[PDB]
Amino acid sequence: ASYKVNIPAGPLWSNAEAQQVGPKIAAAHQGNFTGQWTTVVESAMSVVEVELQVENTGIHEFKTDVLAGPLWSNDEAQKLGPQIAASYGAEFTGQWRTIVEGVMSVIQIKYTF
Amino acid sequence: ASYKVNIPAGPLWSNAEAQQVGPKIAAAHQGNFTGQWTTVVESAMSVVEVELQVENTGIHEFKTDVLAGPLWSNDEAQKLGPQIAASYGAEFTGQWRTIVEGVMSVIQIKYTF
Ligand SMILES: CC(=O)N[C@@H]1[C@@H](O)[C@H](O[C@@H]2O[C@H](CO)[C@@H](O[C@@H]3O[C@H](CO[C@H]4O[C@H](CO)[C@@H](O)[C@H](O)[C@@H]4O)[C@@H](O)[C@H](O[C@H]4O[C@H](CO)[C@@H](O)[C@H](O)[C@@H]4O)[C@@H]3O)[C@H](O)[C@H]2NC(C)=O)[C@@H](CO)O[C@H]1O
Ligand SMILES: CC(=O)N[C@@H]1[C@@H](O)[C@H](O[C@@H]2O[C@H](CO)[C@@H](O[C@@H]3O[C@H](CO[C@H]4O[C@H](CO)[C@@H](O)[C@H](O)[C@@H]4O)[C@@H](O)[C@H](O[C@H]4O[C@H](CO)[C@@H](O)[C@H](O)[C@@H]4O)[C@@H]3O)[C@H](O)[C@H]2NC(C)=O)[C@@H](CO)O[C@H]1O
Ligand SMILES: CC(=O)N[C@@H]1[C@@H](O)[C@H](O[C@@H]2O[C@H](CO)[C@@H](O[C@@H]3O[C@H](CO[C@H]4O[C@H](CO)[C@@H](O)[C@H](O)[C@@H]4O)[C@@H](O)[C@H](O[C@H]4O[C@H](CO)[C@@H](O)[C@H](O)[C@@H]4O)[C@@H]3O)[C@H](O)[C@H]2NC(C)=O)[C@@H](CO)O[C@H]1O
Ligand SMILES: CC(=O)N[C@@H]1[C@@H](O)[C@H](O[C@@H]2O[C@H](CO)[C@@H](O[C@@H]3O[C@H](CO[C@H]4O[C@H](CO)[C@@H](O)[C@H](O)[C@@H]4O)[C@@H](O)[C@H](O[C@H]4O[C@H](CO)[C@@H](O)[C@H](O)[C@@H]4O)[C@@H]3O)[C@H](O)[C@H]2NC(C)=O)[C@@H](CO)O[C@H]1O
Repeated sequence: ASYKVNIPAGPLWSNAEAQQVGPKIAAAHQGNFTGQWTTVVESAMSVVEVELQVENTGIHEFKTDVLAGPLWSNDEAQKLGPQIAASYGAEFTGQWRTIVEGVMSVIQIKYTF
Repeated sequence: ASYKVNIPAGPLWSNAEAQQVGPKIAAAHQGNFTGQWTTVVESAMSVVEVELQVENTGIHEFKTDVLAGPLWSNDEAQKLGPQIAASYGAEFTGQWRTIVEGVMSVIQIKYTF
């Protein structure tokens, strides 16, 4: 199954640029550029519509840490981790850590491609 | 300046749950949940509207690697890196590498929060 969402691309100055960059942004997020896009902040930010898969499959995997906002306990981290990982189109491994006390934590995610 | 995009949150089964989960997804992406959300794939995926900043500012930073899709050369990576990093709400550091020949590459991004 698939769905669509707009993904930031930084400022895009013309449709010609957007049509060429959109596919690259989509590939980075394991999706497909739909061709639709728009500038959301004049001369500062544009977004591209990307079709994503509900479930990413494949024989390869890559693990890394991404921002998860502040997580105050392992209990909270184990509960929210799966959903935060899903927001990155990945899975939560269960590993995580606060990188700045009282400010920010990160969760380890696993990409499948 | 701020702009909005819908961010995946995995399946959300009720507004009651979405109102509790949306803020957490938003925080992980350095944004604010607006309260608006919707299921895009019945019983499988929902998205939450998040207000993002054109430029993420703050006194802290965090570097990490994320998927960039396959990058075929340093010339291409240096050209697309900034835009791919922007799609993650971060900056490109210039460092990158292919993790699976002919299939996937990753770029190092720098979050500021
Ligand atoms: C950062 C910055 O300020 N840059 C601006 C540039 O944005 C601007 O160039 C124009 O940018 C607009 C978007 O902001 C372009 O209009 C959008 O075009 C895309 C693509 O549409 C084409 O391709 C599709 C797929 O092939 C076709 O289906 C479609 O028919 C077209 O052939 C559309 O997806 C957008 O539509 C969405 O957004 C608009 C709102 O913007 C909604 O109304 C729609 O319902 C839909 O949701 C836009 O139509 C425009 O083409 C760009 N112009 C040129 C000449 O490239 C640039 C020049 O003004 O200025 C920079 O500063
Ligand atoms: C925003 C803020 O300030 N919040 C803090 C809270 O962070 C803090 O709660 C503790 O937070 C730390 C992380 O900073 C927790 O420790 C980490 O736990 C995870 C999860 O480990 C469990 O689950 C895994 C999966 O099931 C199991 O494999 C594992 O055995 C555990 O059961 C680990 O992934 C981390 O370990 C990794 O990272 C560290 C650091 O790089 C490495 O050294 C390790 O080798 C490993 O790679 C940590 O162990 C800790 O559990 C939290 N404590 C509690 C009680 O919940 C809170 C309290 O201090 O204060 C808030 O303010
Ligand atoms: C995985 C799965 O299948 N899950 C489904 C659940 O989705 C479903 O529960 C309903 O889900 C729908 C969305 O899919 C909910 O409707 C949306 O509600 C949000 C929130 O709206 C409230 O909160 C806002 C902020 O406080 C207020 O402004 C607003 O007035 C409400 O109080 C809205 O943001 C959505 O609106 C957007 O999307 C719709 C399309 O869905 C557009 O038409 C709108 O224009 C807008 O863009 C929706 O209105 C609904 O509330 C959920 N129902 C309940 C009872 O929780 C559940 C039951 O049907 O079944 C699960 O399986
Ligand atoms: C999908 C696919 O198969 N594509 C491959 C291409 O990858 C391949 O092109 C080469 O790709 C490698 C990466 O896999 C390139 O090497 C990396 O380059 C970046 C950038 O380095 C430059 O820029 C930095 C910033 O300006 C400078 O600091 C640096 O000095 C350079 O000027 C580096 O960040 C990488 O370094 C990391 O990885 C290596 C290897 O793991 C570590 O040793 C380092 O410590 C660090 O962690 C790499 O050095 C390489 O430049 C690409 N080659 C060319 C000619 O573009 C292509 C050709 O082989 O084939 C495709 O199929």
